[PDB]
Amino acid sequence: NLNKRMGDLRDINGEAGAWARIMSGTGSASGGFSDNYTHVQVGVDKKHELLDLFTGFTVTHTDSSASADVFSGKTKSVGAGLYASAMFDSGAYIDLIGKYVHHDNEYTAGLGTRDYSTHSWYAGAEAGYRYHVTEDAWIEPQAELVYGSVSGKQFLSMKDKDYNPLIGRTGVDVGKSFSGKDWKVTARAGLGYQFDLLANGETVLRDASGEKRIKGEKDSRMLMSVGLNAEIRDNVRFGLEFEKSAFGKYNVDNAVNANFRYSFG
Repeated sequence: NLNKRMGDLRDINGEAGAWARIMSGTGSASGGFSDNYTHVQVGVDKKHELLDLFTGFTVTHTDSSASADVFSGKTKSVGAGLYASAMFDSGAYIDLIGKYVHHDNEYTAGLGTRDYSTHSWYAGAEAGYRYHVTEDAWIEPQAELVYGSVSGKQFLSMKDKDYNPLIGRTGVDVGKSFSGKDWKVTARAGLGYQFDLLANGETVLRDASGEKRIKGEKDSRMLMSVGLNAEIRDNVRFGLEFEKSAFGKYNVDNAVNANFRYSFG
């Protein structure tokens, strides 16, 4: 999610950029499963013209816990990744990101509390298009597809089990702005649908990793979100979002996301 990882990127003056995100959240699936997590991230990039092509590196850290009827667990996770965000002046945008995540990994509880480690590769694409009804108000249909190569664990003892999540999203966001000569603030809200297909699949164990959160390999949610894009003078932007989902086998019950962007050059 480009807006959630980063912000509003439109018409940033200044070729350099640094940023930082925090996402806290909580969700729940079946068999008494529920999780909570705090995800902290940071990144740096260089904006190009031609066409606003932001391109950078990012590092992530995720403290995560989870509990079912069969276990409690915890997972500390660390990640890195490259991104390219194309903000067209026509209103269209494309966002490409590729990241690696390393989870290590506590599960309890046969017998034993079990310390172990897993990882994943993820490649993401997002395309969208902001159409302005008025200068104050716009509508933005969005689509994003994420494909991954997780090597996690299956089931006593834990043999490894590799699988390929495919997660798809389509939705629309609408926003209206308010502005001085310094400050800009865009209230926004969105609806959408999200699906994931966990290829191979049914036998992957559910831990505190945030990976498989479900029984089986298919799930579908309705996405609801509401948030702000703040804009202060020429360098500093920040943007908050609150999310929630419904009708899924797994469901986000709460989630907060803040961005913060110091843009310079």
